[PDB]
Amino acid sequence: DFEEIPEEYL
Amino acid sequence: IVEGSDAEIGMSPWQVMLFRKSPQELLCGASLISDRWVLTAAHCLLYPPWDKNFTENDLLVRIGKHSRTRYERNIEKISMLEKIYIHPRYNWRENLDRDIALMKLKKPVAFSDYIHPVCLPDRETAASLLQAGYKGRVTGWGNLKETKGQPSVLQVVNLPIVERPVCKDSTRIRITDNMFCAGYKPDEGKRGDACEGDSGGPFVMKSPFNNRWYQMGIVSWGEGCDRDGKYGFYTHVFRLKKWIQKVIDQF
Amino acid sequence: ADCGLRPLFEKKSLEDKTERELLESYI
Ligand SMILES: N=C(N)c1ccc([C@H]2[C@H]3C(=O)N(Cc4ccc5c(c4)OCO5)[C@H](C4CC4)[C@H]3[C@@H]3CCCN32)cc1
Repeated sequence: DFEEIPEEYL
Repeated sequence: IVEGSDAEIGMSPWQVMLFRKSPQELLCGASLISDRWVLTAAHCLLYPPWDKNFTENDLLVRIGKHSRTRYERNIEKISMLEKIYIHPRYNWRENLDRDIALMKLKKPVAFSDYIHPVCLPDRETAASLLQAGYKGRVTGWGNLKETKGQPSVLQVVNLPIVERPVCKDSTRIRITDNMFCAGYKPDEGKRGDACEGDSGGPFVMKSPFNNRWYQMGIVSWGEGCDRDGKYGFYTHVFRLKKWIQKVIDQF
Repeated sequence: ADCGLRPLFEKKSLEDKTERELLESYI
């Protein structure tokens, strides 16, 4: 469901 | 939120989304109380009967959001946790007494039109506003129904604080002075409640004396969602303010 | 300090669509 977030945050 | 409405843009700039990393999911609501501190419910982070015990690195806080699922490029800010502080007498065994936790962010978040901290009440704020019949406001990305289901954007509902005897008589759970309940009675005809995914989010009130928003409550527990004869229960922020101050002054 | 004053509402003297409901319940 959730749009993926910028990798920098994972 | 059940039977609430869409939030306006920038209506709740202290709103915080607790987001799980893997799997990427909504964990709870939460609130921004300064440029590095976020307040939520202890049960959002620690609940051993369900084997819940999230570490810092298990999640992210997302601030400035409106849409639930979208990555809001140039609007939201995503932050990493430095340290989680749960109330040392949070009573998950019995009744979620002292359902409160603090999260320190690794770096300060920049305030903006969409990101801004809410006030915490002092004794007189509490005394003045935490009155049966007085309405507060609850916000979250939680379910729209106890069992249409999930909102596209942040939901809002205003609810009256309920007399302590009514609160107590509505449940078999032992109610404490660290809790209050809010919601309409069946006789009042109107509806609204927090629900699954709204946990840890804020119950706010706008002081008519200085026109500022105060968070009096934290979405803590309830039985079902928006059931006739049942009320949402809220962690009483002012009552645990001593613990809050102690934490932030120490760390 | 700045707390509780929303950039898009109190700071600009705009009200949101239901804060009046709260105010009216404050006795
Ligand atoms: N407004 C509300 N109607 C409302 C309903 C439900 C919640 C929360 C919370 C909820 O009501 N419970 C159940 C519960 C409730 C009371 C308890 C418990 C357990 O143990 C001792 O006393 C949860 C437990 C982690 C503790 C938590 C759960 C998390 C997803 C949604 N639930 C939030 C709001």
